[PDB]
Amino acid sequence: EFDAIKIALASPDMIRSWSFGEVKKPETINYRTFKPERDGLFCARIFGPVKDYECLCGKYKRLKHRGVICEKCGVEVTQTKVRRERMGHIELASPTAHIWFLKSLPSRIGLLLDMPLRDIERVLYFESYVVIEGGMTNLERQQILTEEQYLDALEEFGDEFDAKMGAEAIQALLKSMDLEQECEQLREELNETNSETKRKKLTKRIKLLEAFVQSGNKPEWMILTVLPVLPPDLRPLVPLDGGRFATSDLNDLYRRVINRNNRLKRLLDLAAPDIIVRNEKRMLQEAVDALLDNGRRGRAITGSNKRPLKSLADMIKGKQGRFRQNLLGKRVDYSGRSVITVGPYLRLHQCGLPKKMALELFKPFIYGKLELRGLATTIKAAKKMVEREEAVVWDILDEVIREHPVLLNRAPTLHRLGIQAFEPVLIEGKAIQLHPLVCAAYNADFDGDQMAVHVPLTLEAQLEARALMMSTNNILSPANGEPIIVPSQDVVLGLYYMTRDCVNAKGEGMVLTGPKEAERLYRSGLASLHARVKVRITEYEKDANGELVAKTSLKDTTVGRAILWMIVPKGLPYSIVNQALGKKAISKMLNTCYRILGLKPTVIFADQIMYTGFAYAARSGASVGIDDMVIPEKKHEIISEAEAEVAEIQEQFQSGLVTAGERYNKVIDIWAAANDRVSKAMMDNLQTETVINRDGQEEKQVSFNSIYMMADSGARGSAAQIRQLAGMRGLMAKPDGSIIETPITANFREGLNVLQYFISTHGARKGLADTALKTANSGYLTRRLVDVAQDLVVTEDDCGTHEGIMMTPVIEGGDVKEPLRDRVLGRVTAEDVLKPGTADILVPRNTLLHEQWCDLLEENSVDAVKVRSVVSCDTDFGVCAHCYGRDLARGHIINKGEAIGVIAAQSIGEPGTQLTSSIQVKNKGSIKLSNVKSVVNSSGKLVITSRNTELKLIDEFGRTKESYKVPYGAVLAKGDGEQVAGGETVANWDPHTMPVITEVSGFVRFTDMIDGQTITRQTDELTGLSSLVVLDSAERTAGGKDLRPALKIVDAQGNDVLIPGTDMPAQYFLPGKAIVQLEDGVQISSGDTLARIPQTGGLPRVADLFEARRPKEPAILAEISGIVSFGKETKGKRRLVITPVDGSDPYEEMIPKWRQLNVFEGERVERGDVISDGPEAPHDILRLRGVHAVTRYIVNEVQDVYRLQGVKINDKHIEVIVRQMLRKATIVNAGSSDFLEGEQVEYSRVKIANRELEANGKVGATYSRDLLGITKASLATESFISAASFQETTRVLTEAAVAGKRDELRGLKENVIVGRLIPAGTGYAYHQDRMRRRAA
Amino acid sequence: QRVLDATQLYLGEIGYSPLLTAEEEVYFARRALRGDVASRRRMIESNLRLVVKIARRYGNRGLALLDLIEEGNLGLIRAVEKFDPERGFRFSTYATWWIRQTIERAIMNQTRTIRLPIHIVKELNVYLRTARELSHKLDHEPSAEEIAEQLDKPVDDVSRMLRLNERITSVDTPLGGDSEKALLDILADEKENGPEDTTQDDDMKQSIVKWLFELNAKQREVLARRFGLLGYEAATLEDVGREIGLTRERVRQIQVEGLRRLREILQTQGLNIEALFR
Amino acid sequence: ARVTVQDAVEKIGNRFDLVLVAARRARQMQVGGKDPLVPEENDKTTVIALREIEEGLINNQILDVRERQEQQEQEAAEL
Amino acid sequence: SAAVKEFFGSSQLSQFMDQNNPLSEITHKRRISALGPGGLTRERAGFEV
Amino acid sequence: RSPGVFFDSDKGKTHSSGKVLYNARIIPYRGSWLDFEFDPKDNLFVRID
DNA sequence: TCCCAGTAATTAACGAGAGCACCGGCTATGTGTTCCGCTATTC
DNA sequence: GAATAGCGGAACACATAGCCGGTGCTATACTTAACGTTAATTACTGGGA
Ligand SMILES: [Mg+2]
Ligand SMILES: [Zn+2]
Ligand SMILES: [Zn+2]
Repeated sequence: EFDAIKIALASPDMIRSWSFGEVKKPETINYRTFKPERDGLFCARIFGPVKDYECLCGKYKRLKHRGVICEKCGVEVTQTKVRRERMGHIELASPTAHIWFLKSLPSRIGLLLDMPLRDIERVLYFESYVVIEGGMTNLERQQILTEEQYLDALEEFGDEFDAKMGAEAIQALLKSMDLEQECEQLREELNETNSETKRKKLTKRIKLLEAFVQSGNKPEWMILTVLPVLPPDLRPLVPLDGGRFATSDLNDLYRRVINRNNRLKRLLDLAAPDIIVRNEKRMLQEAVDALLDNGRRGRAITGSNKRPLKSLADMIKGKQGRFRQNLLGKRVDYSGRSVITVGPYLRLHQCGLPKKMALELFKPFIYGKLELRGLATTIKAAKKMVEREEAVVWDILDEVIREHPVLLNRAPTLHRLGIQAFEPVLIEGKAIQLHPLVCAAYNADFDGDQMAVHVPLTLEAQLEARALMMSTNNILSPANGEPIIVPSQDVVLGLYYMTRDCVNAKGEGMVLTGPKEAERLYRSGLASLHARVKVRITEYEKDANGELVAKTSLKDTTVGRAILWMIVPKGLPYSIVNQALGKKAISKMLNTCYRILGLKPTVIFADQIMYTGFAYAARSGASVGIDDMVIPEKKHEIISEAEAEVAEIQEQFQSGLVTAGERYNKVIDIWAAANDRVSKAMMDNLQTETVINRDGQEEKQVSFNSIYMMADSGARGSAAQIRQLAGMRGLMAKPDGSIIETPITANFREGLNVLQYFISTHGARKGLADTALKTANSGYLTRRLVDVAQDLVVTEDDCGTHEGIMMTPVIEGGDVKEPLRDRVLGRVTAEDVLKPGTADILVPRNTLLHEQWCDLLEENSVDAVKVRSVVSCDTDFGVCAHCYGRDLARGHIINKGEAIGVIAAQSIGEPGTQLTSSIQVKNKGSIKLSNVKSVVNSSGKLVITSRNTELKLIDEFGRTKESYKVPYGAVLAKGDGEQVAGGETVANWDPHTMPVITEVSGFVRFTDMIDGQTITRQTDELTGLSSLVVLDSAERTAGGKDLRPALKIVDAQGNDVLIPGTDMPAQYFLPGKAIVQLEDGVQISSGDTLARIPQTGGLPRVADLFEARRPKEPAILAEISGIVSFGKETKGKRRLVITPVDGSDPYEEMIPKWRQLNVFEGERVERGDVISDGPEAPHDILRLRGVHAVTRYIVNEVQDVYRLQGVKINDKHIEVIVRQMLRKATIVNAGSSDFLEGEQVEYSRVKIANRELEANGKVGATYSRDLLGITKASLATESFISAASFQETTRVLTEAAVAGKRDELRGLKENVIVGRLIPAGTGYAYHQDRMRRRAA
Repeated sequence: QRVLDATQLYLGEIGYSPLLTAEEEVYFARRALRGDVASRRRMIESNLRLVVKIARRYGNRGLALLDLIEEGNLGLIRAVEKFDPERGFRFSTYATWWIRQTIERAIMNQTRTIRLPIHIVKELNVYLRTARELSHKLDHEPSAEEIAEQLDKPVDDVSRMLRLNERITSVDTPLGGDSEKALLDILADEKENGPEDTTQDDDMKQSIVKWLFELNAKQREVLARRFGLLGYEAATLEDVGREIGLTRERVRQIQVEGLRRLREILQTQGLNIEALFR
Repeated sequence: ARVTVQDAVEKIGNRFDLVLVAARRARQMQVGGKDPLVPEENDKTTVIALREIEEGLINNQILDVRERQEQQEQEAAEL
Repeated sequence: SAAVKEFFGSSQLSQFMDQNNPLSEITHKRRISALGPGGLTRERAGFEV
Repeated sequence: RSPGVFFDSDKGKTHSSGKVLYNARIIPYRGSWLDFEFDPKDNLFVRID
């Protein structure tokens, strides 16, 4: 039907071509009759008749007389829905400027004319004349004149010069403007200029003019002459009940514009004096400029209720516009909602639907069936059958519901498990029964949470909900490979209670001939559910290619663990239920069943687990009484001791030995010690409190206390809510975040007093307000993340690259945070990962790493796996299925089509409501200082002459478990490559003394080290050594600024000690604030200290990492590898001369002199190493160290926010957001291609344009990749609708409309808006068919 | 450099003409009424401050201030058009009538979204003035009955004219205070049938056509042209008398016969008068 | 008589060619130009289509062959 | 009359009595709200108030 | 908030150096406001409404 | 002569639940005709 | 069955009157209007190297 949406400027003759008549009167309707009035804003000759096939006179009234324009009324009889699609046009008496091309801040009339906006609005408001082609007889073209200046210029020049005023002047400017010659002049001036601000200005002006030439528009269509009106049924005048009416607010603004246009017409026709017609044009132009937008140009005009009226631009912008209220999400028929309940008898693809909702939703199906059975031959009878709800309309409903999935959905829909499908089961009720295993996915509680239902009508949708959205299909989360249907809180406590043993129950020691005699014993009450019993089990391994092999045995186990074993299917080993089987141990059974057996005997397994866990927590009778909180007996003693210590420290502080800040952390110390000692002294009282006796004395064991079995088993509890029921509940905070000294020392069993309850209420009103504001932030975060990742769709099967990032386990200073195996589980390789016997490839180059290739790496202990990643995929407009990886909520590779962008946006969006001196080796390995120069000190050990100094603890197998980073200048107690023990302080340094240590030895001299100008006399007054210390350059005189104290070394034989290896001299020009203790002419050694120099949020950290904001103290880096120096030092700027060994020297950089520098002004720095310290922007990381460094920086710096809160997220979901941030890449040199120099074209298009040019004989383009934040990389998009259905719309429509932009409908929001199939899943093959048949 | 709003620029502008004396006004009108346009320009250009002074009083009605000023300007142009200096009067007394009346007609015209005429608005203002004077006599709101008492006019007339003072509401204002629900969410499209009534009509049409073809031809042609149903026009019994069957009484007879057959055919499907008409 | 479509996905890959093939087959059976191959168990046409996929006697190749053969047979009715 | 009825009829603080208890009536009358005229709104109420 | 003088500080960054800038504010029950804010260069700046 | 820092504007901040003359032109309004329909009489 | 006559009466149209509805006119003189964020970003503009 249509391929593309084109937007452009609308001429004053296009507007006369849409329109069906000129709205000449302000009046809307008649008042006695409610007839539309000829010819105002609701007419009928203009916009069409009010009743279907009926004139206004009514003399023609039929479909038989269709189409004929009447004679008494001029009203063309048609349907009456033509009033939604017929516009009228107002003829403005003077032109008025359009407010979008004037006030949207990069103002198009402004930067098109190169006239500043203040001078334009001083013309439009008739204040100042502006020349229009007066020539350079005396004046400039776009020079404004004030009134008296105009008057004397008119006295000197009556002729040969013309200066108009107002919108006629601006229109004479625009239609007098030439485009090609002015574009040539600006192109030559851009060629000649060198200032980059003016270069960017001319680039913007050139690009605007070039888009104006390439689009078919002219510049003067920015000035409205013929104003089009909306059709009437888009701004209705619906009668309310009682002779009352209600208008959309557009009728008022249109009435205002028509009124001022009529009055201006009559003011010209009366030949008014010019002050009144200038006031009248000022008054229109504004009535218009309000209609088009209210609040922009000054203050908005308001209605009777002291509220501004809703203009045209208000019906598009924001949450109340069409774009995100009526067009993206719509209200939907065949729907309904209710409260939800449990109903735990369901199988997990079923749901409870009431007989009243299901009779209502399935209405037209019951009509279509009651016509089929002959029970009602029409629809007027089939309606009244289901109206009175006969006995036979309830048998029809059980047919039309039988295999028709419904679509349950909770209200804060976060991820794709928030909408699932269920074959419904009819309930006599009013609530929605819903399986217990799926409330973990929905995050649904039965505290009154409501869920909406939906009906897939069409035959494709009943299959879509069964193959993709059914509950038995979604058992793994899309965010990571963890299962999602885990047993939640009651079933797991029941399964904990069953799988236990006590030391002496009934029937202990009897032998059992199967897991069924275990049921017969327990149901007859002859043995307890916890009795250590020799049963014989029969477990099946599938060791061969699917061969279930029996092997009976004789396992020492319980009567509970043997009863439970009959629920476990065939292939699982028996040692998965031969434990206490808490919450964690269940989800690692319902995952091994999914891996070993498959999908179907895991979906049948989770129902049996739930049915058994409920039934055996029923018979458990597991209550909670007030005696189940055993308050420890040593709590009183501990609290008495810690109350003696605080009074002692309080006496000492009054004795002046300690200050308030020293007793503060000494009282908080003793209370945080006693708060631990209480909680540790009660845990030996909770869990071991069962001390029972088998045939003898006593045996302690794990307790059958009820509050221990609800926290040990993981079923709704922890060790931190306990210690607030029996132990003391510790220290509390205050609204400053400061911790209160005197803690609250009563458990919830003993009750709180008034003051302890008041103290521990800021902690609750701080936590509740946190979740109040947290959801408001986390909604907006995933709103941005979805729209930055729309059009990413798995489009190929292999892009064919060998690039891709390199993976390493996360060794963050101490232990391994996340190992290599869990980072590269399910991601194909880019190189052949081979064993450290490096003549043999262990894995092939493009294998998909599932577990069976993970374990071959885990045995051969590989540390670095090069992997294929999304951000290195060479697919234009999409991501190849290899480069993405595994399906992650399906075990196989990703299916071609499946839109990873949205599912990787939601997996970062939905956890967002859960957010806010010496180095010691602590293991056994070998010391590895990596890639760092380091000299032998005067003590013979190793002192550090490197900035990026990295300590590794290489194990006996060549891997690292402990990595470290060493600062500059640290003495090494050990050596490299040799095994050391644990607890070894291997390196040591002062965190304050910065050594400026040498590398050569011999007699040092104080060359260029003089007093009075460079150094001062502040000797060691405490010991008696002549310390020759240096002042700073801010305090010393200007004769010794660049003259720095160097350390040149000679010998006593007249020769000079220089740098060995090279021919360069060995001197070290010390900067200011240098404290030298040595002397001149005395011998120095290698590695001797020359001069002793002195020195987040959870959610907003993610929201600023994805936004890529500039941190306030950027780490200034080394922009080019080479030697470093200091140029001419300005007042606050030290022009850091970075001289390469071969390249261009004069890159100097003004460094704020007050910032603490790091490099010692003479070091050959590698490119992209630090000059100062601080958090770095990802813009600098990208420009210096490339794409693969920023894609590691972001996925490290955001996994260190998610793992801190214990949220696991696979890293591909962050790699695709990184990939969608750098889609734009500005050009450096255009080359032979058709680009400009400083323009920012998108990298996908330049990846094709020079691709065919290098495929041709020509040269390519040199382009630097560019990073944008997700509020900008989503707003700099090719498709102007997926950027306008977002934040600012008046910017994007205006910028696109002056550019003649043309959406191609390739993303997903655009195809959602326009109403066709998205190009993602089921609708992918149809779009492939369309794009194949088109261009063919 | 003036701050560029329309009111400040205008009110600063209008002072650039010295106010005219009486002999000055008379001489300018003598030059003006014989067709010298400069005199008209001077007379209208000077007395703009009179228009701002007069239209100052008409503020805070439905029109904004500059609308009132510009509509007074039209009457001022009318006033210099029809001023007479031969009465010897000062110009302000004669122009005050024209400016005051052409702002009064402006507020009567361009205020209400549904335009009431002049005489209806004057009649409503008579009643509102009566209610304002009646409220101090009984210290409550005077009823429609009370105004009809005090003016001795019929109660239905005063009720109608007060109901024509409805103060037509907006749609876009939210309801209930919370800004989530305006009248667009409350109002239902009443003329457009939904799919249920729209499929009942089509099923009823096809059922009618099926039952008519179930009836014999001579009856159904009479019943087709009789109501314009089966692709025909709704004809008279006299018309189909001259067109098909010459005895008009027999056309009535075959019509009653076809109606009885269709009554039987409808009731065989269980559709009785209670079924189709509740 | 259907809970998991997993074996159908084992036959027809990609999880989406399944839905398009089963939609085309259930359009054949609903708009009653056809009849089911495997017997119905009073299942809706959707589930008979999925059980036909699961036996492997319906896929896109079988459907295209049968539609081309049907058009050949319809062209053989000109006479 | 328009001013005082506009306050008592529909202000921010002129609310319906949530009349489905005795308790609900009392704790509606003894309410200390910080919204309304001369008071802040929910959108710009920082973590301090 | 009670009308009268109100010597709030700033206590945020708001400077890119972390200096605090104290500002008085004179709220009446009815009338125009009045501040006296400090500037980062230790300039004292009035502002009215 | 170009960089640069303070200043002002713009964008965003979850989901679903007076008063009279005067005229003219429309329209209600008698009213005729008329036309249709219905009934009733008679061959 | 079929012609003819009476007759209600519905209504439709036509011609009129009448009355809504728009317009013009008024003559001491009169002369310049109506009280918070929060953060980020970007365009602008006065000021410095
Ligand atoms: Mg809940
Ligand atoms: Zn008509
Ligand atoms: Zn690829």
